[PDB]
Amino acid sequence: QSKPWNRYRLPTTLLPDSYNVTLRPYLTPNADGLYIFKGKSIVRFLCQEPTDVIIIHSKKLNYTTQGHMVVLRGVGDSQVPEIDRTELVELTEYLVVHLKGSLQPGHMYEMESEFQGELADDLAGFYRSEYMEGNVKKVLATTQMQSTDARKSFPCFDEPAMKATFNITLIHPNNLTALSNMPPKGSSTPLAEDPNWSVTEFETTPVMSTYLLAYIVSEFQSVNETAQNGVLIRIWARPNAIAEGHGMYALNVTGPILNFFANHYNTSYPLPKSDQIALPDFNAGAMENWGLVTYRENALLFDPQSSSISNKERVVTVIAHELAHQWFGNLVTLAWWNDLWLNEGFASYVEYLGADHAEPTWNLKDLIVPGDVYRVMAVDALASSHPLTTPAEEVNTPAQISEMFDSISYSKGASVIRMLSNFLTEDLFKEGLASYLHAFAYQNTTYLDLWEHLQKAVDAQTSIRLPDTVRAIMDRWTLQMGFPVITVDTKTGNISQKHFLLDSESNVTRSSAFDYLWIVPISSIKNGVMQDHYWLRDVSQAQNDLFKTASDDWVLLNVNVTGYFQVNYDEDNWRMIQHQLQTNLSVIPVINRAQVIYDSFNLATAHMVPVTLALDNTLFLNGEKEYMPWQAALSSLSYFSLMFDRSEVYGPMKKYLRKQVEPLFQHFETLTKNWTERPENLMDQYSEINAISTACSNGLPQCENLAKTLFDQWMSDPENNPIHPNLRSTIYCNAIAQGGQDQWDFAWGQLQQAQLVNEADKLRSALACSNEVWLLNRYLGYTLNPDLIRKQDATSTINSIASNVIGQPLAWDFVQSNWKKLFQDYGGGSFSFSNLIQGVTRRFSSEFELQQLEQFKKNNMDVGFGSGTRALEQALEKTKANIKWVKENKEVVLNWFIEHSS
Ligand SMILES: *[C@@H]1O[C@H](CO)[C@@H](O[C@@H]2O[C@H](CO)[C@@H](O[C@@H]3O[C@H](CO)[C@@H](O)[C@H](O)[C@H]3NC(C)=O)[C@H](O)[C@H]2NC(C)=O)[C@H](O)[C@H]1NC(C)=O
Ligand SMILES: *[C@@H]1O[C@H](CO)[C@@H](O[C@@H]2O[C@H](CO)[C@@H](O[C@@H]3O[C@H](CO)[C@@H](O)[C@H](O)[C@H]3NC(C)=O)[C@H](O)[C@H]2NC(C)=O)[C@H](O)[C@H]1NC(C)=O
Ligand SMILES: *[C@@H]1O[C@H](CO)[C@@H](O[C@@H]2O[C@H](CO)[C@@H](O[C@@H]3O[C@H](CO)[C@@H](O)[C@H](O)[C@H]3NC(C)=O)[C@H](O)[C@H]2NC(C)=O)[C@H](O)[C@H]1NC(C)=O
Ligand SMILES: *[C@@H]1O[C@H](CO)[C@@H](O[C@@H]2O[C@H](CO)[C@@H](O)[C@H](O)[C@H]2NC(C)=O)[C@H](O)[C@H]1NC(C)=O
Ligand SMILES: *[C@@H]1O[C@H](CO)[C@@H](O[C@@H]2O[C@H](CO)[C@@H](O)[C@H](O)[C@H]2NC(C)=O)[C@H](O)[C@H]1NC(C)=O
Ligand SMILES: *[C@@H]1O[C@H](CO)[C@@H](O[C@@H]2O[C@H](CO)[C@@H](O)[C@H](O)[C@H]2NC(C)=O)[C@H](O)[C@H]1NC(C)=O
Ligand SMILES: *[C@@H]1O[C@H](CO)[C@@H](O[C@@H]2O[C@H](CO)[C@@H](O)[C@H](O)[C@H]2NC(C)=O)[C@H](O)[C@H]1NC(C)=O
Ligand SMILES: *[C@@H]1O[C@H](CO)[C@@H](O[C@@H]2O[C@H](CO)[C@@H](O)[C@H](O)[C@H]2NC(C)=O)[C@H](O)[C@H]1NC(C)=O
Ligand SMILES: *[C@@H]1O[C@H](CO)[C@@H](O[C@@H]2O[C@H](CO)[C@@H](O)[C@H](O)[C@H]2NC(C)=O)[C@H](O)[C@H]1NC(C)=O
Ligand SMILES: *[C@@H]1O[C@H](CO)[C@@H](O)[C@H](O)[C@H]1NC(C)=O
Ligand SMILES: *[C@@H]1O[C@H](CO)[C@@H](O)[C@H](O)[C@H]1NC(C)=O
Ligand SMILES: [Zn+2]
Repeated sequence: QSKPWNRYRLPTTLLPDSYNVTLRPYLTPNADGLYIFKGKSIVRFLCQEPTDVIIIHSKKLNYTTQGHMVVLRGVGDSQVPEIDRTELVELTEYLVVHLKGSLQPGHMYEMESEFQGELADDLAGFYRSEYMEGNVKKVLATTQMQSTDARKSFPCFDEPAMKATFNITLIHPNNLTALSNMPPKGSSTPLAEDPNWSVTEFETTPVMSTYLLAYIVSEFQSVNETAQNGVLIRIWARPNAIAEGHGMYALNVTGPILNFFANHYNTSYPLPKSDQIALPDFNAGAMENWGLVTYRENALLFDPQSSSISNKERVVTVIAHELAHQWFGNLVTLAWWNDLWLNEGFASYVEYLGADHAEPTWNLKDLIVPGDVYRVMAVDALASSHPLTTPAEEVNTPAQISEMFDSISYSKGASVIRMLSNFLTEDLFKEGLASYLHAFAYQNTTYLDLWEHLQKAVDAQTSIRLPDTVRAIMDRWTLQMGFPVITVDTKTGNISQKHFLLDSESNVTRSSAFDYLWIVPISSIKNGVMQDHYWLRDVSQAQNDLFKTASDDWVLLNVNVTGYFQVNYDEDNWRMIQHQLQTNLSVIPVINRAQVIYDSFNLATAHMVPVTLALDNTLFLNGEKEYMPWQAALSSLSYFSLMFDRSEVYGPMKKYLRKQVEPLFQHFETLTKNWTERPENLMDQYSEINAISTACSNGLPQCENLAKTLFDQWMSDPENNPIHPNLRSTIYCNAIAQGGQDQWDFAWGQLQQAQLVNEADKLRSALACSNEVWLLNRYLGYTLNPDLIRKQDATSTINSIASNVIGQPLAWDFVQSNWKKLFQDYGGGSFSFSNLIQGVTRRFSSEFELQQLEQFKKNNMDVGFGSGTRALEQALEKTKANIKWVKENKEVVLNWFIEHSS
């Protein structure tokens, strides 16, 4: 029998009731340069089963408690056993209190400790964050408990189902502000031992999970709003950011998003206030701490002067995502990390709904298709994928827990939940959702609890009928990896399903309890008219007249790609769809105009259609005004550009794209009144951004003229940038491409004085668009200079240069030559060799290039590859795949482009 302190899961013998936690960050180092925090805690817990050991989590804490590492008392008149000894077991991250007798069922105990830890700049637990305000380096104290780091700040039963109330006190410099989950109890009071410090106590939290705790000590300031129901809403940021008004957009959307969710969830916002805080360089991006949500600055702040529309979209959706969790995830919590997909998947879906409420003219809900569905299908159409569900007993270590946070959990989770809501109808979905939240409020669940409540809503009505239970359907989508391609023969109306893999030669070795068969909801449109809904049962082949067509008719499946699958047709139906798109595109919903392109290119990759059929699906684009179908083409063709931009294929390709985009460019020229005013809504603005990008990068003279004119105008009046933030990346890039050192030196000067990260990013990237070899090489020479290029931006800048067809050999030589910088950057800055390697070798598609990559690997003697070890293996395998693809596709693609480039 293994000792419990050697098991990764806590015993169930003791359950926490409530905690007092007092934390005191020391924001001045101890002269050795060490920053620390001190703390004191008392946990009150209940004995469920007799035990003579207390096992609680503790990570990187030193104990200074008088006596043993803890003091143990009984609550009320309970007697307590004497402590035998306390020890720390580092591997399983435990503090272990061995007792001389047993705790008694039904009795409550209080365990007190005093401790300290490093306030490291490690983004884990209670940690420090350094940033600049003018000449002064500022340091604040903040938290990131997700997933298993609460125990790094104080000893606790650090599993999500072991919920408790928390009384947080911060002891901090008297001129700084202290924030936590709950409002402060009142005004701060001086610390008696040293009145330079103050003591801020916070109101008791609701019953909640340790991973959602937060506390922050900083100089930050806020913009505020009180909602009609009295809920205080604040956006916190650096005093300069607040003064510039960069917190305003977030403040604008927050109230409406909270209102949307209270109604959507049929549940009041469960806290007295909402704080959201913008942290400089918060690498986790965003964390849904209950009542105190943390964001990286560029995720929460918005500058109308320099920020593009895509920046606005990022802000409203990231906010909606975190706010979604304040009910789903925080109020009702998944019992264990193996079900992380339900929590993050749900938030990743409803972020679009919440954002749509704040910005109802934007059609934001559409963006889940490009943003999540087709994104995750790329990795879920591999033999190396994995099911959404993982047995709980396989998820034990903090590393195993962290592995839950991936593209499948977030984006496939979002995709399958959106499919579920769609086939149930939103009204029915919302009813089950409300029932689930009301039943499990302040408690924990598994995904089976949601299915059961959804089933209850299904069973309480008669309109929506399903081919099986909610659970049996969802099991097909959650217990096995991947997704089917649905193939229709419109001559007969025969319809089939099979596990879709991009590599037709791939061997799947992960077994499925269902033999990779799904129960598939199938909406369809025929001649532009919605048909009756259909369910494909767990069969390989079926037939229905819904999918049988006449010679002059067409059918199209999966309206708005609500279903998590791709669709193939017989060539005749494809041709009819193409005809419809050529003659009157308005008849096919915009999302399906994108689907036709997305799916066919994937099908070509899989050898289920010829590559020419996929290309034929781009032919209609010359008349397409809307964002998504163009985006689908551009995403699908980026690999073609990557493979062929140094070959004889490139000329006809550019010419074809010039032909396709010219009318869209012309359209926006008129609509925008000679480019003076942006289109109204988000999607049209996105379309303009892509149109100008496509036009300019493919050498459309009218676009080249625009870019030169705007940049020249800017150079003649630097303080007044005439280029709208939406277009800056293209205009900057094309203009630097056309020009020489005058444009380059001007943009470099602008970069060096850039106050805002998003503008600096645009400049760094555009500078890589120079067509002068000497300018690119001189630029490369700058990438390793911290005075000129931030370390964190080094590999990104090299990759941008590599992306330039001219910079490709320059960057590859630069990387090979300077690879002797691994023992300079691995302990001091992680650097990410993996990204660099992938970026620089991205183009490789010849045996000769493979031979070069093998030769570079032949420095195996010491130096190594660091964190990019076996990312080099991925590059070698990718090159082999590229060689095979180019050989198979070169002639066919060349001839298609020549044929269709006029
Ligand atoms: C977790 O923290 C809580 C907040 O500090 C503690 O509750 C507080 O306990 C204090 C006593 O330890 C009380 O303060 C005063 O104590 C003096 C003792 O001499 C009494 O005269 C007073 O009655 C009392 N002051 C007032 C204004 O009543 C606090 O009253 C009390 N605060 C509360 C209940 O909100 C918890 O004790 C602590 N938990 C554990 C297990 O230690
Ligand atoms: C938690 O306790 C740890 C173990 O006691 C502390 O880590 C130790 O810090 C010591 C002092 O800072 C280091 O020992 C030596 O200290 C002398 C005098 O300060 C120096 O001359 C030496 O350079 C130093 N030794 C070395 C090899 O550098 C220990 O290195 C170190 N022990 C470890 C890490 O196992 C923590 O500081 C303490 N943390 C907090 C937040 O209180
Ligand atoms: C947070 O919400 C605010 C209220 O809805 C928005 O405030 C609006 O800002 C607009 C842009 O600054 C203003 O529109 C126009 O501004 C120009 C330039 O100064 C003026 O010429 C126009 O008179 C003005 N109105 C027009 C063209 O109709 C709005 O006036 C203003 N609305 C209100 C009620 O004050 C904020 O924009 C918003 N913050 C962010 C970052 O989006
Ligand atoms: C955290 O603070 C709360 C609020 O003061 C404490 O809740 C009280 O707990 C005591 C002892 O169990 C009860 O007599 C009171 O009825 C509670 N008050 C309320 C409003 O719930 C809680 O005990 C504190 N936590 C700890 C660990 O001391
Ligand atoms: C809070 O008080 C501290 C200590 O007086 C201030 O920190 C100093 O700030 C000045 C800049 O004006 C620096 O020159 C010093 O080096 C800082 N001293 C220390 C010990 O850090 C701080 O500026 C005050 N902050 C606010 C918001 O009032
Ligand atoms: C949650 O939903 C319920 C049920 O729809 C809401 O109660 C209804 O409110 C409307 C509004 O006038 C009434 O017409 C219905 O008669 C109510 N139905 C019932 C059964 O009470 C309720 O207001 C919602 N609650 C929250 C907190 O959002
Ligand atoms: C995890 O969640 C379950 C609910 O899904 C909790 O069990 C419930 O506890 C409440 C409140 O004490 C009872 O009213 C219910 O009867 C329980 N339902 C059950 C057992 O199905 C459970 O307590 C939570 N786990 C922890 C450690 O708090
Ligand atoms: C469409 O499905 C039908 C029926 O499932 C297929 O017809 C069957 O084909 C096999 C081939 O040997 C015959 O043995 C059966 O007798 C046929 N069943 C009939 C006619 O009812 C048909 O081949 C399919 N058509 C396709 C895939 O184009
Ligand atoms: C397919 O998606 C489109 C959006 O791309 C849906 O059209 C929207 O529908 C709602 C409700 O009918 C309207 O409020 C919006 O104004 C519509 N927007 C546009 C641009 O048309 C359409 O309803 C979806 N089709 C199906 C069958 O669900
Ligand atoms: C897959 O299995 C087949 C034999 O069934 C074999 O020919 C092939 O080499 C295997 N691997 C790949 C990557 O195709
Ligand atoms: C094309 O179809 C749209 C949408 O169904 C319709 O409104 C329009 O009349 C049609 N236009 C033409 C030119 O056929
Ligand atoms: Zn989330």
